Amino acid sequence: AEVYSQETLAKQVLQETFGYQQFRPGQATIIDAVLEGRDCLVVMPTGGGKSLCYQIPALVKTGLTIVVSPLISLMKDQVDQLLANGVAAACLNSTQSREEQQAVLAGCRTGQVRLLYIAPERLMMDNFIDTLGYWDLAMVAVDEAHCISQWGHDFRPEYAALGQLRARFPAVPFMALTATADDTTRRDIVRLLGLDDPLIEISSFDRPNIRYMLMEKFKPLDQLMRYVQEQRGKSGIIYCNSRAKVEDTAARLQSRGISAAAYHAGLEHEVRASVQEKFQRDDLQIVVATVAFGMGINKPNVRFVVHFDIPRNIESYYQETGRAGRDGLPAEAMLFYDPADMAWLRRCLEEKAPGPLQDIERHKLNAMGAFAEAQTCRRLVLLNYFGEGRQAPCGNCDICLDPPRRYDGLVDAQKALSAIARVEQRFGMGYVVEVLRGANNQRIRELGHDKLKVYGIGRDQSQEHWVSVIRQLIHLGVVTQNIAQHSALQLTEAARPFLRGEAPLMLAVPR
DNA sequence: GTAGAATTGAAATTCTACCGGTGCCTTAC
Ligand SMILES: [Zn+2]
Repeated sequence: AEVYSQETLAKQVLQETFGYQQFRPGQATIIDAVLEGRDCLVVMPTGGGKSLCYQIPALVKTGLTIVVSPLISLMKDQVDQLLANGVAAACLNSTQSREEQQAVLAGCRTGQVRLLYIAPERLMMDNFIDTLGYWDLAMVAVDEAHCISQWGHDFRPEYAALGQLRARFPAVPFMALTATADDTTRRDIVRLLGLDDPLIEISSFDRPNIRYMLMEKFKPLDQLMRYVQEQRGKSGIIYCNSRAKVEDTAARLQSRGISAAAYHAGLEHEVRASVQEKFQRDDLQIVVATVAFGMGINKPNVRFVVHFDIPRNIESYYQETGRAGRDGLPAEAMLFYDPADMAWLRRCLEEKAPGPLQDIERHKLNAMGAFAEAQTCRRLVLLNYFGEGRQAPCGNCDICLDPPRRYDGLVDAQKALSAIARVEQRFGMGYVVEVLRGANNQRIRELGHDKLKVYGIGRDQSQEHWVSVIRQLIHLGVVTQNIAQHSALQLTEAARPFLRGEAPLMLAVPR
């Protein structure tokens, strides 16, 4: 009785303001829970109107809905769309004049405004919280709610402070929405936001039109160039883990004539805006970017997402690869993997404060590395990482399309390990390989490694082959590459039996 | 002192840099 009357009102809003006909599966349930006064956590990795989960009940309820958003540009996109549908929406941010802000605040006070978009830093100021007490507050919705967990612990602490708001207003329902959240992030959102036994609704993470590919990184730039050229004019994004790398890569692509521009947070806001706008207008083919190029990109025809450096966790990977193929047509995610890049990230993590937070981050990084090293379907790894049970392989990932192939690697291991032995475990990868292929430069003849027996024993095979062999022995735990001594290749206890070679060994051909 | 890109006349030689990254808010004691 009381719950269907609510849903009836919601349906009319769905029709009258948004112009849709029927609720899809799951929508009515979330919307009803919110109308019934319950807290909600909505995880909709799919698409494409999860904003409706709060906008519709904000238009049925009497009072103001506050929507917390991480980005001025998001605030503006959503307020503008609501204004186009005739809804009294507004926002507050620092690019407004004071008199503009005052008029928004008076609108909230009078009930003219129905939805107010606002950043947590403004919202969580003590005095602002006090002014809210006097408004008629119907709901609080936190968009891109993964930011609570991903930013609230360090980069933007007011994201973690929103629970204080929750306790100040126990009678107003709170809703958190996100597209990417593993179990850890979900629990972190519930905790930090103080959600009270929330309805949790999680839809599928499957993107069947995205093909997940990985390529072992040997000649980064040449492989990237060859890959970009094979896209033959297609629109795409190339992610790197540093501003510098983004500038270089951008430049070096422009050199070869490719429509590419750099995008990162050290560029001026009018440049970033132009790059994004161009990319959207299809006036730019490729954006080369840090994580700054991200939220609030509604470009439906991104055909490839390249990770030139492996991301810091699977959620970032999922979210970034997921910008491809939003129109439903074949798109490709392509990861260029160097294990050394993992070691770099591991190093960055275990420099900061020990404890539970770092163990979570280390776990999530480690999971990213396991996805990269998997010899099973990539999609099975992703989907199961997110708690979506599946066992059948996808047929549309690099492991499924080109299965791993193993060979007797015993002899190769001997050569590589023996070569590392002879140089007394004081030299890096590049050097040890030079030795292996019998290629003579000054340092070989100078140090006298051209007379050694192992010198040139692997000249019959490429430097790519030996990098893969050695990368594999590091992964197996036979060889270390401790940054401690400038990434010198050292042998471990497990080296011995292979070096004498009665312990058998399969290796994999490189990807 | 490694590593990858670029430079040299394909393997050797310099030549670079050796590694984070995300955004709100700025209303003076
Ligand atoms: Zn697969």
